[PDB]
Amino acid sequence: NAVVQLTELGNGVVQITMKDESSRNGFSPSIVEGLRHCFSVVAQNQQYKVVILTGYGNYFSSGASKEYLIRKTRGEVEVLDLSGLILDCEIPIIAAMQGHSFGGGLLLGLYADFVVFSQESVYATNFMKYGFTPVGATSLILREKLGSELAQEMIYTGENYRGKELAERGIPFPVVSRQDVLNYAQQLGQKIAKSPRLSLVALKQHLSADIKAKFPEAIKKELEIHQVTFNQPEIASRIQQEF
Amino acid sequence: NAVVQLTELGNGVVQITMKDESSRNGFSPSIVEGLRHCFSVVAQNQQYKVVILTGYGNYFSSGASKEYLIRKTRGEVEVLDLSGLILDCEIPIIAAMQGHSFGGGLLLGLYADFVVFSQESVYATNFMKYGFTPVGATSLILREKLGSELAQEMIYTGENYRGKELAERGIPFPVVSRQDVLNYAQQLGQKIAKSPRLSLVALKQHLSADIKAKFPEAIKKELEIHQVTFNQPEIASRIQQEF
Amino acid sequence: NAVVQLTELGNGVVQITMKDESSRNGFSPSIVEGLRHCFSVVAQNQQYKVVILTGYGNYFSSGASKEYLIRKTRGEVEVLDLSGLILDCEIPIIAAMQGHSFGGGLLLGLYADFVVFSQESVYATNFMKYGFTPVGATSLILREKLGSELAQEMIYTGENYRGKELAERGIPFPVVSRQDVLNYAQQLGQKIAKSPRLSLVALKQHLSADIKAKFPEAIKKELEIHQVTFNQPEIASRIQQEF
Repeated sequence: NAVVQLTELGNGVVQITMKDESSRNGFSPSIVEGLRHCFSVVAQNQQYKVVILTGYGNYFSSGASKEYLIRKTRGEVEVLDLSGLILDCEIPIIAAMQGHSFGGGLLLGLYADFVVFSQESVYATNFMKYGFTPVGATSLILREKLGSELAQEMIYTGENYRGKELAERGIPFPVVSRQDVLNYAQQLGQKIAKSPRLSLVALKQHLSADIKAKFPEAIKKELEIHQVTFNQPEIASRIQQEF
Repeated sequence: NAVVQLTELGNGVVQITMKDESSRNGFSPSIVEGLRHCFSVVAQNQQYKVVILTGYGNYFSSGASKEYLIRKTRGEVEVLDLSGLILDCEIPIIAAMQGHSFGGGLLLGLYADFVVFSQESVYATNFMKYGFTPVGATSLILREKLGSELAQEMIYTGENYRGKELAERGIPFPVVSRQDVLNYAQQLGQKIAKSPRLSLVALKQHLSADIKAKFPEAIKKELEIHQVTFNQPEIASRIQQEF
Repeated sequence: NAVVQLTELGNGVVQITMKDESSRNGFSPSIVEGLRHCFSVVAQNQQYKVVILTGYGNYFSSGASKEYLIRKTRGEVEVLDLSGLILDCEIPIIAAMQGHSFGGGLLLGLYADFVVFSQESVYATNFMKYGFTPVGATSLILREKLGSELAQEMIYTGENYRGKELAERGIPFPVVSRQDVLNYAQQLGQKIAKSPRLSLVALKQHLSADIKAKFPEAIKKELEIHQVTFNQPEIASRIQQEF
């Protein structure tokens, strides 16, 4: 079966589940194509009103693979950007992050309208751990959703934070036990799905307008800086040591 | 006596109390005219430095009446907007929300410079409960004052939140026992009233400038979307069932 | 010895310590010249990656002296502005506020990229206590870093808040025991210093861009209002009574 599956939960709530065990829900060709396909099925089905995006087991999304980053050091690829994919969805998305989220994987979840974290799992914007600056409008999104101070610490350090540590820090999102994350997202989705679809779509467009306006320039600015900081002598070795 | 009364608390602190029991401090002609009158008396009395706006009993403001909304479905009225009224006041306002606040009633309080919530009372931006989008620059104000995440949940769900639940959620305002709300507002007003009036007025103008700049466009945008989402087939029936 | 001293902590982390006991780390000529000198030494040493700015004993910075304010009432001076000095530093700064911070002294710390507060010490933007409006882009910075609601209360009241009270209020920064403040800042500095300097500088420039864009107009606007509110009949007497 496909590594990304769409299921119906009732009342217009649907669940898109990522299960690429081989990459631990990394940004693999299978995951990218599966997400694109599942979101296209959603766009086509006018009865759907809320999407819950979730992972499998211990992983929500581990983002770009270390093998991919190494390939990048030899200038062999370009930078993947899934923002368009998620941001194009016209109905509300809840990211039920029941497992770990790293790098673009944390951003993937934070692109959503609502986010649920697991107490026991680990979250990081770890670009700076490898020694280079973020991509994907990380600072725009993280500052908007997490608050400027938490965003800044996470981005500068690149460190791994448990959900429980983030909660203690005053993150504005629910942080619950791993076994409760998806259930929490589902209950919230059902509350939201009580509204007419037309109203949900209109409201989401209204609420997203300010960030969407700022997004293309943010992505561009971060890419330009990333190209400079990634292409420095010591980066290849730093990436080697994170294996 | 008038349903809206102004009393002096000393040192330039005044209290405007809404007590329209018949409408439960809804946006009745009596409440609108009483607020306009009390704020005009305030504008004229240069010795006043801080206004505390409060309700009576279990209600701060229940906003627009369900009978009014039904009338609206038959296109019989226009949309009331009290923002100009509150935002024109040149001295600081503290909304002592000792009781429930719904819809425009919660916005009325959130237009103020400082807000105090009751632990036991219920608060909602419930437009989406009836199935249509907000008016009154709800998303501008709620996102600015409550933070984007709480604002988003409240707006999308339209649900009733107890003050205690909001406090647990990390709302940036004081949430205290119902019997302590007005006393808390009064003590804060007295602290603020220690400054010269000229300084209070100058500071308030400075601090309010950014939001006031964004307000006319926000009100307009929300009205346009509200007109579309309100005038859909199923709305009349949804309103009927909220009685 | 000089009242402002730079020491190396290892791995590119340096500490700038203010110790003007005579003024309690006020904005004295010695402190201003010492800060300028220590930041110039930092700018010149490309091996440095993080600055920790701290005070001595019970004081981080007491800001402008009351004797200076009195001199100002007779129109005898101009307004000191250390923002340029701190904001010009191209590497990340952590303000380890182990002691009290007042007025410009609190702003001095809040200009930094990261801030650590002491539980037992007192913090105030106390301009309004003397009866006039702030300078130094206080409302821009405080609203951005502390959140709009806490910022507003602090600015309007001008009152002294213990670190513990701020923590209870949900300030987005660490608040720890006085004896732990500098150690906490040092550990954070060491985490940040793991990144290449080029990346730290590029990231800081990116993250600071939005506020830096708004800063010159904010400083100007606040100065203009301050000139009006400071030069009112009763201010001299209010300043006299704060001695």
